[PDB]
Amino acid sequence: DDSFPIAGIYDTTTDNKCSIKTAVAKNMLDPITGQKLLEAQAATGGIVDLLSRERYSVHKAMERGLIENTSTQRLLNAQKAFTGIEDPVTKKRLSVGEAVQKGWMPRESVLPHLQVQHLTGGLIDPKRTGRIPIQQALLSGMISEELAQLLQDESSYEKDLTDPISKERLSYKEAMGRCRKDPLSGLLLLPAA
Repeated sequence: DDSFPIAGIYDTTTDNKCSIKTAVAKNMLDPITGQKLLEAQAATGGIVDLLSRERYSVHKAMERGLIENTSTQRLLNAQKAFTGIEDPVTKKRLSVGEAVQKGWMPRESVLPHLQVQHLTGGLIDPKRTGRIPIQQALLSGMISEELAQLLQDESSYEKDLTDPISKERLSYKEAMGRCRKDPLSGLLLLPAA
């Protein structure tokens, strides 16, 4: 819905929603999984505020207490997948898929973010609404053949998240599947105790 990422956590013990930040702090969600969920938010348009559905840049999120100080640095990297970057030579704005091809960023750093973009409707073209399908991205040279193939093969995505309920290792796609929608906000919440 609305091409949003996983937004927050569903506290199964109290039947209440809570933020990723609160869940990590209360030991309801493992810290690494929490950080990756926040990266996915940065990479798709901003950190989600559960109370309003608004989304915020990393800096604005920290100032509003939506994230911890210790997350800010790594979240800025993920945020580039949304904003794109400026080419140091040509000064043009590049998507991160183009940055990889131009040698400015390593493929390994960028793939997870393109994966989350794909799973929420398609690749992001910086400064534009409307997601780009993988095949269109490939034909335009926005991504390489290898990145396209990796993005297409959803069943093979890395299982680097831990389901707080089952303790199973899940991919981002599987994690999305475990989510409920919040009755108030409509946003995706991952259950945790």
